[PDB]
Amino acid sequence: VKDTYTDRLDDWNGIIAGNQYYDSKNDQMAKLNQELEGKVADSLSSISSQADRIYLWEKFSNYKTSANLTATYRKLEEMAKQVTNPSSRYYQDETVVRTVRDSMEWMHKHVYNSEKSIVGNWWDYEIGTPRAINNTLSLMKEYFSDEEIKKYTDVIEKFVPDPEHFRKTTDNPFKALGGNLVDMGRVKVIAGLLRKDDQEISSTIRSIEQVFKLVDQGEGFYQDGSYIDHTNVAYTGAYGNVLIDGLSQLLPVIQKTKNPIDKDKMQTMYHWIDKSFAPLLVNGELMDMSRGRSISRANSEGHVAAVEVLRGIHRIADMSEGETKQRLQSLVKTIVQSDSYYDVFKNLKTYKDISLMQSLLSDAGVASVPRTSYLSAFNKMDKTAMYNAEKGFGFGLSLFSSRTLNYEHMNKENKRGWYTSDGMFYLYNGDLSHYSDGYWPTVNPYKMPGTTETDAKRADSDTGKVLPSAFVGTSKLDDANATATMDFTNWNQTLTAHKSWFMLKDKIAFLGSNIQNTSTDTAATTIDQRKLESSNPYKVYVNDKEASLTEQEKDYPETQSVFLESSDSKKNIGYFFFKKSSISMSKALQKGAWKDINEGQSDKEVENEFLTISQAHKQNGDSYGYMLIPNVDRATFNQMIKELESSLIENNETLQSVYDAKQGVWGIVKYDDSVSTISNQFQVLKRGVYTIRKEGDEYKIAYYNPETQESAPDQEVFKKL
Ligand SMILES: CC(=O)N[C@@H]1[C@@H](O[C@@H]2OC(C(=O)O)=C[C@H](O)[C@H]2O)[C@@H](O)[C@@H](CO)O[C@H]1O
Repeated sequence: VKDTYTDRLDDWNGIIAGNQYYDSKNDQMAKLNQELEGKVADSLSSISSQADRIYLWEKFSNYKTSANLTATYRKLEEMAKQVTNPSSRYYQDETVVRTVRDSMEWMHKHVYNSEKSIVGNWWDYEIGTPRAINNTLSLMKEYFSDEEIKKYTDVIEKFVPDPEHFRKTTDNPFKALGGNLVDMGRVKVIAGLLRKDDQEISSTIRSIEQVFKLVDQGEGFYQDGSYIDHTNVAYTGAYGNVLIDGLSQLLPVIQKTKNPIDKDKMQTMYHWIDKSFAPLLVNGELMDMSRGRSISRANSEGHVAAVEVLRGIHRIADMSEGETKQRLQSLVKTIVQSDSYYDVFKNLKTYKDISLMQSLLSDAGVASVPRTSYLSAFNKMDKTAMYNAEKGFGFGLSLFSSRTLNYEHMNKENKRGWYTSDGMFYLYNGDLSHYSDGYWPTVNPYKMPGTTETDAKRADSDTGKVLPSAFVGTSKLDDANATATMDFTNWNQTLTAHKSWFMLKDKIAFLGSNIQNTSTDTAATTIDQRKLESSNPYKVYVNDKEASLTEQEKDYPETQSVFLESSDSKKNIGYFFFKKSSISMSKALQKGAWKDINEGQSDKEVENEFLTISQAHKQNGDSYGYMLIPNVDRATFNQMIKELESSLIENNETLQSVYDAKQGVWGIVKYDDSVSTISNQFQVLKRGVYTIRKEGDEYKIAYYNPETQESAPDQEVFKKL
C-alpha cells in the first residue's frame, strides 16, 4: 500500500544504502558497490541447501550464540541492497529475491520469533537483529506483502515493545539513553513505519527526544563536553559515535512524519559537535581514551572510528542551514583534509555519504582552514584534550577518579586495558598511524605511557574499578595552558603517587611525587612506549650524545635529556629531566594478536617495534619530573632545555609546580591548605589545582578544587606579595 509510510521508507533506503544516487562512473561509489558484490557473492555460495538444512550459514550456525542471529540477518541486508541496485549484477535477480524471502521465513520458523527468549546477548535480540530485519524489509518492500512485513516484524515488538527500556523481557531491564536510545529509534521508528503503526512511531520519537537533554549526572552528554555511558565510563568515542551516527540517519525521516522534533530541542546537537566531538579529533583520528573497549577491535582503529563521527556531523550539516551548515561543512572538510593517513572513503558505507563528502571536498565555497589551538578539560569524565596548531601536535590525558571507571572489559573485549587511565598520556604528532596498524594488540599492557605501576601480573578476567580518591582534575587557564593532578593509588592498593601534569602551550611537564610501594614487586613509571615506523627511524640521543638502543634494556644513570630525532621535525620527541634521573631504554619488536585482547578478533600474529623509556622507583618517597617537548629539532630542543633550567619550582608530597618563564605562566598543584609562596611573587592558599599567568603587575587565575568540582573567589586562593 504505497502511502506516507512507504514514502518515509524510501527516504530511509536512500540514507542507509542510497542506490538512487549510485553512479558507475563514480570511482568511490564503484568501490563500495564492488565490495557489496563480493560479500553477496560469498554469502550466496556458502548459504545452506534447503534440503534438511540445520542452519543458513555454517560459520554462524550455533544459534545459542546470539551474535550469529545478527550476522545472519546482516548478510540478508547486503543482499537486499544489491537486488535493488540497478548496477549490481544481482539487480532484480530472481534467485537472490527468493533467497532473502526463504531465509527470512526459515529464521522466522526455527530461530527468531515471538515464542523465543533471549539466549546470549540481549543486544542482538533487541538492536542488532531488529535493525537488520527492518533494513532488509525496507529495501525490499516491493518484494514482500504488508502481511509478510508485519509477520517478520512481530518478533521485534515482542522483544522491544517499550521505546523507553531495553531488556524488557528479562529479569533486569534498563532505561534507554544515549547511543542505545538512538538505536531504539532505528528499531521502533522503522518497524513502526513498516507496520504502519502511528502510536509506535509517535511514542518512540517522544522517547528519543530525551537524547537532546544535557545531564549533570549519570549517562549522557554534559555541559563541559563529557559523555558518560555504562554508568560511569568516559565514552564519547564509541557510544557517542553510535548516537550521532544513528541519529543523523534517523532525523531526516523523523522530521517528515507527523511527529517532527522541535527545532529548539535539537539545538544541543551542535553543542555535542563543538564541545564533545571536535576536541577529540586530531588529524582525522578519534582519541582512543574516549573509545572504551572499542580500542580492541582491529577494524575500528582511531581514524576509522573518527569517520563514524565525521559522517554523522556531515549529515547534520546537510540538514542544517545558513552559517550553521557552512561552519559544520568547514569543520568536516578541514578535519578530513588534514588526514594524510586514512582514506575517509574507506568508512563511508552508503552512496549518499560518499556523494556528500565528494561535493564537500570539491566545493571551493566551503572554507577549509587549519584548526586553531584548543584545550578541553573534560572534568566530568576525567579526560583532557590539548591541541597546538602552531606546532601541530595533540596531547591526550587519560585519567579516572572516584567518579569514573578506569577501563572497560566486557563482552570479552579489551582484556588488557588495565592501565589505560592510570595517568596514561597520548601524543598525536606527524605519525598519524601511531595508535593504528596494530598498536593495541602489540603494545606492552604493563607499560602504558605515563603510568606508574608495579610489575605484578594481571589477569585478563579482571574488570574495571573506580579510584578511591576524588582528587583528580584539570584547571584550565586558556586554550594553551592547563594543569592537572591525580591522587593515584594502584589497583591492589600497594602503590601510590601524586601525579601531576603541566600543559604549557608547546610542552607538557610530568611530575610525580610521594611514590610509595608496600609490595615486593618492583615499581616504575613508563616515560614512554612509542610505536616506531620502519620507514622513518629515530636517531636516539642521551644527554645530546647518540645512543644505540637494543632489544635488551640498557641503563642510563644521570640522564638530563633524551631526544628522539626523525627526518620530519613534526615527529621529534624530546624529554628534559629537571633533575638528573636514572632511566632505562630499549627498542624491541613486540608481537601479539588482536584475539589476545578481544576474544572475537583474529588470532593472526601482528608485530610492531616499540621504543620504551622507564624510570625505576626503588625507595619510598621517590619521584620523577620531566618536560615532554615535541615537534622541535635537536638544536631548538637543546636551546629550550637551557631556558627551562629553573622551570621546576617544587615537586614534593604537598606541592608540585612548574614555571614557564617565557609565557609568564605557572602550573600549581597543592595537596593541602598550607600557604605556598611561589617565585617570591605570590601565594596560593588552598588544596587544589592552579594555572596562573602574570601580565605586567596583573595576574590571571584559574583555580579548581577537583573534589568539590568548584573554583573559588580569587581572594580565597590567591594573594600577591
Ligand atoms: C558502542 C559499542 O561498543 N556498541 C556495541 C556494538 O558495537 C557497535 O556496533 C555498530 C553497529 O552498527 O552494530 C556500530 C559501532 O561502530 C560498534 O561500536 C556491538 O559490539 C554489540 C554486540 O553485541 O554490543 C554493543 O555494546
